Amino acid sequence: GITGTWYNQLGSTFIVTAGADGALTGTYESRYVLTGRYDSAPATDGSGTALGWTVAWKNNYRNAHSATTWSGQYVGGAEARINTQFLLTSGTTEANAWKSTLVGHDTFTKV
Amino acid sequence: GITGTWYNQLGSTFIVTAGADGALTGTYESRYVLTGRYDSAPATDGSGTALGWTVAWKNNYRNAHSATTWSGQYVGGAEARINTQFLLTSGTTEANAWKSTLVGHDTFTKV
Amino acid sequence: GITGTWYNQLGSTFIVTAGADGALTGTYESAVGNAESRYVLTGRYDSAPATDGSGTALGWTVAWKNNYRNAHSATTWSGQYVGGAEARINTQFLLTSGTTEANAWKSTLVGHDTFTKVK
Amino acid sequence: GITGTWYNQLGSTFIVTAGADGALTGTYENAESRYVLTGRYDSAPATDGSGTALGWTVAWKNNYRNAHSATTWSGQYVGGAEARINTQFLLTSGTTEANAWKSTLVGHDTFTKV
Repeated sequence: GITGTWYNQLGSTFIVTAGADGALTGTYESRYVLTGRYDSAPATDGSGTALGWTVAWKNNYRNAHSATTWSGQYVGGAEARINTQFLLTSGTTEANAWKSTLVGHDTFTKV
Repeated sequence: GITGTWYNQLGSTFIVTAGADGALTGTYESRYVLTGRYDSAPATDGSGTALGWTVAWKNNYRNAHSATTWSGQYVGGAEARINTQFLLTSGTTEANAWKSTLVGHDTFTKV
Repeated sequence: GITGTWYNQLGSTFIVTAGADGALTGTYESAVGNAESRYVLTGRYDSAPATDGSGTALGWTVAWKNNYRNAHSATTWSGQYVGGAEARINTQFLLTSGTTEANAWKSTLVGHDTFTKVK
Repeated sequence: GITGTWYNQLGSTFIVTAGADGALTGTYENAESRYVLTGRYDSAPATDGSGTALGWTVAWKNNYRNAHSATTWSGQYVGGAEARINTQFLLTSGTTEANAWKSTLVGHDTFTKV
């Protein structure tokens, strides 16, 4: 139930393919390459499915010298969702290294 | 460069290949598949190179039902360093989700 | 505006007073974790925030020791108050447990809490 | 072992007093660089060699300056010769709703008696 199109509440879109080898591949909409990993054999006791992915914010058109990683879980059901916390790291000089990383969270629905 | 064998303070071992257009692939070590991305065209001003990667903690011997993502930057220097912050998420029930995610930091060197 | 009784989405209660010195004092009751009854909190807040529609930065700490139990840990919430039709305090938290050096790598939990004046 | 003066490696200092029941009060630092702190610590920690859980907050406003922000530090004290306080922090800035997603920085810092 992870494969498909997911939306957060701020207009972002990601299209992911969940591989039988536990790979997560896809696109984060401009448009960037996404890549990560998920638990391909989760428990069936009500627990969600742990997963994570990364996007580096460079494509053919632009480059923000930064990258975001999302760490969370997939919860299936009537209203399937992916609940995440993220770290967004920017390339800084070592003087500014303490202020390099933002932390936040985001929920995705199949909306 | 980024490509190489890296070690953290706790003795972990991280083997990466940095690809031509932003891919990170390799193994984390009990050896697990990692995947990520990096800024393939960083600043020329002394800024570091932003990157991130994910490991899902299942292999052909163990499954902890959890995933860790690392977000950081590569600093090229006399000692080349990769400085990160990580999020380790565990599959929980949604009543336990509040204690699902650990946060910490890690520094890798080629030594 | 911050002074009042606040509840999170889990049923916990946050009774606080915002003083004029930027101080925050009060009591926290958690609905989850190793805890029971009330614990003391203290923190700080921006007593003169920007006029441009931004919110009010604040933070506080609870050490989870009271007369009923000791979880050997503390939590800090960091966030901002947003005054509006639906007044709300949005935070992120760090919960640190005392550990030995060996497991300090797993001493800290991070999550996010939203508080509202209506339960 | 907590009461006193602590230093990080980026040229910052805090002076704390740890009161008998888990209170922490002090200053984070010239006058224009001085700010008030307050937090709590576990006043009856385990004797198993585990550290002492603590946390504190500084809002970045004093009599001269206002950064419209607050940092909370969450961590543990470890006694001994190299007495250390190991923390992770969260630094939140007041933003607009639109930019709340970029309001909070996360990082780590270590404090020593020397």
